[PDB]
Amino acid sequence: LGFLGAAGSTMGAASMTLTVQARNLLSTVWGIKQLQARVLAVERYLRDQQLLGIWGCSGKLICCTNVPWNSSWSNRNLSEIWDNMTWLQWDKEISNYTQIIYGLLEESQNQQEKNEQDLLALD
Amino acid sequence: LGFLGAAGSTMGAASMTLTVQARNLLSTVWGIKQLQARVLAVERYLRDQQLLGIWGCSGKLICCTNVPWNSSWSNRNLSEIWDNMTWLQWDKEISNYTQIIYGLLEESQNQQEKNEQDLLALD
Amino acid sequence: LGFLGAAGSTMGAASMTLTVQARNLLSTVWGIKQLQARVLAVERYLRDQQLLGIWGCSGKLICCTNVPWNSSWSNRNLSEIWDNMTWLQWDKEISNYTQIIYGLLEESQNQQEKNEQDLLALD
Amino acid sequence: ENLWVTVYYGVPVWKEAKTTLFCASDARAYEKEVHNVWATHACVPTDPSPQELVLGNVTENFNMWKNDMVDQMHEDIISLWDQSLKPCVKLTPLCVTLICSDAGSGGVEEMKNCSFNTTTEIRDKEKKEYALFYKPDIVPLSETNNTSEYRLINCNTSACTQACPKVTFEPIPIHYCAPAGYAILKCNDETFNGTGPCSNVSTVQCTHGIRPVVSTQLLLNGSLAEKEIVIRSENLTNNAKIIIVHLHTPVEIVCTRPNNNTRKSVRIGPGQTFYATGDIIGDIKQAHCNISEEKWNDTLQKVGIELQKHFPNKTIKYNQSAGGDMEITTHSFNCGGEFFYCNTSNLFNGTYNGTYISTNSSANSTSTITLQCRIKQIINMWQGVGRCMYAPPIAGNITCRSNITGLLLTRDGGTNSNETETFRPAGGDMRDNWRSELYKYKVVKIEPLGVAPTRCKRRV
Amino acid sequence: NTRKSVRIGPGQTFYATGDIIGDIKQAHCNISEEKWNDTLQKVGIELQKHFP
Ligand SMILES: *[C@@H]1O[C@H](CO)[C@@H](O[C@@H]2O[C@H](CO)[C@@H](O[C@@H]3O[C@H](CO[C@H]4O[C@H](CO)[C@@H](O)[C@H](O)[C@@H]4O)[C@@H](O)[C@H](O[C@H]4O[C@H](CO)[C@@H](O)[C@H](O)[C@@H]4O)[C@@H]3O)[C@H](O)[C@H]2NC(C)=O)[C@H](O)[C@H]1NC(C)=O
Ligand SMILES: *[C@@H]1O[C@H](CO)[C@@H](O[C@@H]2O[C@H](CO)[C@@H](O)[C@H](O)[C@H]2NC(C)=O)[C@H](O)[C@H]1NC(C)=O
Ligand SMILES: *[C@@H]1O[C@H](CO)[C@@H](O[C@@H]2O[C@H](CO)[C@@H](O)[C@H](O)[C@H]2NC(C)=O)[C@H](O)[C@H]1NC(C)=O
Ligand SMILES: *[C@@H]1O[C@H](CO)[C@@H](O)[C@H](O)[C@H]1NC(C)=O
Ligand SMILES: *[C@@H]1O[C@H](CO)[C@@H](O)[C@H](O)[C@H]1NC(C)=O
Ligand SMILES: *[C@@H]1O[C@H](CO)[C@@H](O)[C@H](O)[C@H]1NC(C)=O
Ligand SMILES: *[C@@H]1O[C@H](CO)[C@@H](O)[C@H](O)[C@H]1NC(C)=O
Ligand SMILES: *[C@@H]1O[C@H](CO)[C@@H](O)[C@H](O)[C@H]1NC(C)=O
Ligand SMILES: *[C@@H]1O[C@H](CO)[C@@H](O)[C@H](O)[C@H]1NC(C)=O
Ligand SMILES: *[C@@H]1O[C@H](CO)[C@@H](O)[C@H](O)[C@H]1NC(C)=O
Ligand SMILES: *[C@@H]1O[C@H](CO)[C@@H](O)[C@H](O)[C@H]1NC(C)=O
Ligand SMILES: *[C@@H]1O[C@H](CO)[C@@H](O)[C@H](O)[C@H]1NC(C)=O
Repeated sequence: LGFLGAAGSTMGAASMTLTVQARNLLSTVWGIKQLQARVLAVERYLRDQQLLGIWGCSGKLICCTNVPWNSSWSNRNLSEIWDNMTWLQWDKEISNYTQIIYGLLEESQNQQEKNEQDLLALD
Repeated sequence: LGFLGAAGSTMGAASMTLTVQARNLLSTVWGIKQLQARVLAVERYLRDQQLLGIWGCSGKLICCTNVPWNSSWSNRNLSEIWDNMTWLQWDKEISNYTQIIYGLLEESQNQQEKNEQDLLALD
Repeated sequence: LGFLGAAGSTMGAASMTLTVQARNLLSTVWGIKQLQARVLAVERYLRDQQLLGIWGCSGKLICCTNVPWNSSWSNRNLSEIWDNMTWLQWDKEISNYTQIIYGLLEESQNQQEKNEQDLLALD
Repeated sequence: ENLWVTVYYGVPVWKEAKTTLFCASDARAYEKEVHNVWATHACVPTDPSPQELVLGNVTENFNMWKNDMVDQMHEDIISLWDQSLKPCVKLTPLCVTLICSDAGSGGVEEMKNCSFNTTTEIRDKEKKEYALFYKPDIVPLSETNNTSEYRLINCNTSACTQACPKVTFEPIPIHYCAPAGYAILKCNDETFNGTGPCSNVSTVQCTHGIRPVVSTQLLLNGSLAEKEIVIRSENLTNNAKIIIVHLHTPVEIVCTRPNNNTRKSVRIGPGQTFYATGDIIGDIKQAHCNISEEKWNDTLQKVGIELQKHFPNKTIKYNQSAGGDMEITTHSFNCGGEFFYCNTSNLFNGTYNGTYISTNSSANSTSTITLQCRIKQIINMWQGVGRCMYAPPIAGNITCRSNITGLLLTRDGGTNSNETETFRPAGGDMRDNWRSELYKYKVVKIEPLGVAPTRCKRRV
Repeated sequence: NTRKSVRIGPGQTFYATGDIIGDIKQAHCNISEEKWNDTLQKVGIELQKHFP
C-alpha cells in the first residue's frame, strides 16, 4: 500500500504499515518557489528527526519511554482502543495535550541520560 | 587515501575503506547553480541516510539483517565473490533485483520490531 | 542558560554544562538572505551530525574511543589540563593536528566494526 | 595509566567568520495595508523576550573599523533603496527646456515658475503645463545672455526616476540576526575606546532596535551612551579620519516649513503621472530649524572638557566646513518625505580654553539658535550608484520634533607650535552612522566539537 | 584618435571612432612560415594513418 493505506483501518492492524508512510517524506518565475518548498520539506523532516532524537528514539520507529500516562488525559480501556478506534479520532482528542507530553518525554530522557553518565563516571 | 581509493580493488579490501570515502558526501547566473547544487547534495545525503534508517541500520557502516538470501538473485559462490569481484560489476549484476531486496529488508525490520515489541510487552 | 554557559571556565567545569550549551543548533532583497542563512544552518547541522556519526558516537555526549593518544600532540600531563586551562587556547594549540586525529578515529571505528562483524559471523 | 582520545560535543569555542544575517522587526508595523517603510514587511517577527547571556571570565578583542556588519548594512540599505523605485514612474519626458519667470503676485524667492509643454495621450498633440520648481534643482543652460531658458538638473547626469507616492521614509527599527551555529559577541564596557580588549563581553542572539536614519554632520535619533560622552577615532593622529562623538544628554531639535497648495498632478503619458508643486496659499516664510541654546552650550562644553583629555596642553576651537558644494557642507536629513539641507554655521561657533563657564539662569531659556535653509527635491545621495530620486512634495505643513545623539567632526591642518586647532563638521560616506551604531557587536561562529585525552577506554 | 563621446540622452552616451592621426595602414596578421609548414606536414603524415 502506498499513500495512507491504513488511514481508517484497525488500530492493531495499523502498526504493520508505518514504514511505507515514512519512506516517502522527501520524494525565474518558478526557480524560487519550488526551492523554498523543497527546503521547507527538508527542514520539516529534519525537525521531525531531531524531535525523535531529543528523547532517545532516533533510528527506531516505535520507541518506548518510561514516563507514565496520567488518568486525566485519556481514561479509556486499552483493548477497544487498539481494536476499534482509528488514528484520526485519536489525533482529534489528544492533540490539545501534546506539549506537556513532549515535555515529560524530554524530562524523562534527561533523567535517563543523567543516570547513565553517573553510572559511567562512578564505575 | 582520497576520492574512491579502492575503486577497482578486491572486494575484501574494499570493506576497510568506507570511512575515507563516505566522508566527502557534504564537503547572478553563477549564484543560483551553486545553491541548487548544494541543496540537491543535501537531498541525496538525506535520502541515503533515511533509507539506511528505515531497516534499523542507522549510524552503522556495516549492518546485518536476518532476511534470507535467495539463490535466484546471484547463484554464485561466496569465496570468489569476496576475493575476485570488484564492486562495480557486482552492482551491475544485482541492479535487476534491488527493489525486492529493499522491500524484504523493510518487511524483515518491521516483523523483527513487532516481535521485539511482543517480547518486551510480555514482561 | 543557552549559548556559551561556561565559555571561559575550567576544563573540568565545562563537562557538567554540556547538556544545556548545545541545545539551540536548530531552534525581494531580504528574502534571499533569509534563504541563504536557512540553507547554511541546514548544512552546518547535517555536517556536524554526520561527522559525529562516522566514528560511532551518534547521539552520545562524552564518547570514548579506543585509539591511543600520541604524545607528539600535547606532551603535557592531564591534571593541569583538566583543572587549569580553558577551552579556547587548548583549541588554539590542538588545531594543527585535527585531521590526523579524525583519520585515526575513522580507522579505529571501521576496524571495530569489522571486528564486530567477524565476531558475530563466528557464531 | 595511558591516555585515549575522547570526543566532546558542545565545546564552547569561537572562530572569527563572516556570514549573511537575518531581519527582525516588531509585529506592530504589519498592520498598515499600504506597502511602505521601503519594504520592511518580509522580515520574520522577533520574539517578545530578549535573551542576553553574560560570559563569566573571558576577554575578547574588538575592532569596529574593520567589521563585516557595517558593510552588509550599507549594501543592504543600498540594494533596498534601489529596489523600492523599480515599479515607480520614470521622469524621462521632463527633460524639456523650461521657460521660467518670476511670479506676478509677490516675490516668492527661492522658487521659479518654470512652465513647460508635454505630450498628451496623442503623440502628435502637445499641451502646456506649469509647476513651481525649487531654485537648486534648476540649472541655467546658456549660449548667450538669455535669462529665460532653464532645464532640469538631473537630465544632465543620469537616472530621472520619481519616488512612488505611497511609501514612507520613516526610520522603522530593524534587528540583524545571525543564523544557527553563529552568535554575536557584545561588549558592555562603558569606557570602550573602539578598538582593543573587552572584559565584560556577552553572547547575544541579536541586536537592539537599530534606527537607519539618513543624516550628515549631526546625528539624528539613536541610542545614547551609558555613563559619559565617548570619543571614537581610528588613529587620532592624522587629519583624514572622521572622529565620532557619542553624547549622553540629548538636545531637542525641531524643524518647520510654510504651507504649500497641494500636489498638482500632471500627466506625461499613458498612466504615468507626476506630482509637482502647484500654487502657494498663505505667505512666504523661511524653512528653519531650532535648537535650545544652553543645552547646546553645555553639551559642547562637556565635549570640550573630555576632548581636552587627549590634548592636555591645548585649547580647542570650532568653525564651519572648508568649502565645497551644497550636499557635503550642509547637515542634510529627511522629515515626512521632504529633504532638508541646512548650514550649521551658528552651531559650531565657539572655542574652549580649559575654563568651565557655568550657566545658572533658569529664567533665560527663551534664547534659541535658529538655522535658516532651503529644500531640494531632486536627490543625489550615496555619492554615486544612487538612482536619483525626485521626492514629491507634501501638502500640509510638516514638523520634525526630533532627538540628537552624536557628532561627526574632522581636524584641520595644524601648523607648527599651534595650540588653538579647530574642529569642523564632516560629511563623508554613509557608513559612519551605522559604524557608530554597530560599535558593540561582532559576529562569531561557534564550534561544538572537540577532542581531549582521557583515562576512559571503550569496551573491546 | 580617441573615443569620440556622443551623448544621445540623459546619461546614455556612446563612443564612436573619432579621427585618425597618421597614415592609413591595413590591419594584418603574421604567422611564421616554416613552423606552419612543418606543423601542417605533421598533420598530414598523422592524418595519413586513417587514409592509406
Ligand atoms: C526622529 O524621531 C522623531 C520623533 O518620532 C520623528 O518624527 C516623527 O516623524 C513622523 C513622520 O515620519 C511623524 O508622523 C507624522 O505625523 C503627522 C502629524 O501627526 C499628527 O496628526 C495626526 C492626524 O493628522 C495624528 O494622528 C497624530 O497623532 C498627530 O497628532 C501626520 O500628518 C503624518 O501623516 C503622514 O503619514 C501617514 C501615514 O503614512 C499618511 O497616511 C498621511 O497622509 C501623511 O502623509 C505622520 O503620521 C511624527 O509625528 C513625528 N514625531 C513627532 C513627535 O512629531 C522623526 O521622523 C525621526 N527621524 C528623523 C530623521 O528626524
Ligand atoms: C506660471 O505661469 C502660468 C502661465 O504660463 C500661470 O498660469 C496662469 O495663471 C493665471 C492666474 O491669474 C490664469 O489666469 C491663466 O489662465 C494661467 N495660464 C495658464 C494656466 O496657461 C501661473 O499662474 C504662473 N505661476 C504662478 C505661481 O503664478
Ligand atoms: C552637467 O554636469 C556636469 C557635472 O558632471 C557639470 O560640470 C560642472 O558642474 C558644476 C556645478 O554647476 C560647475 O560648477 C562646474 O564648473 C562644471 N564643470 C566642471 C568642469 O566641473 C556641468 O556644468 C553640467 N552642465 C551644465 C550645462 O551646467
Ligand atoms: C574567573 O575565572 C575562574 C576560572 O577558574 C572562575 O572560577 C571564576 O568564577 C571567575 N570569576 C568570576 C567573578 O566569575
Ligand atoms: C510647446 O508645445 C506647444 C505645442 O502645443 C507649442 O505650441 C509651443 O510652441 C511649445 N513651446 C513652448 C515654449 O511653449
Ligand atoms: C557587565 O554587563 C552587565 C549588563 O547587564 C552588567 O549587569 C554587569 O554589571 C557588567 N559587569 C561589570 C563587572 O560591571
Ligand atoms: C596610525 O597608527 C599607527 C599605529 O597605531 C601609527 O604607526 C601611524 O603613525 C598612525 N598614522 C599617523 C598618520 O600617525
Ligand atoms: C575657521 O576657519 C576660517 C578659515 O580661514 C578661519 O579664518 C577662522 O579663524 C576659523 N575659526 C572661526 C571661529 O571662524
Ligand atoms: C550658512 O550660513 C553662513 C553664515 O551666515 C553663510 O555664510 C552660508 O552662506 C550659509 N549657507 C551655506 C550653504 O553654508
Ligand atoms: C560667532 O559668535 C560671535 C560672538 O557671539 C559673533 O560676533 C559672530 O558673528 C558669530 N559668527 C561667526 C561666523 O563668527
Ligand atoms: C504645523 O503642523 C503642526 C502639526 O503638529 C501644527 O500643530 C501647527 O499648528 C502647524 N503650524 C501652523 C502655523 O499652523
Ligand atoms: C530624545 O530626547 C527626548 C527628551 O529626553 C526623549 O523624550 C526622546 O524619547 C528622545 N528620542 C529618542 C528616539 O529616544
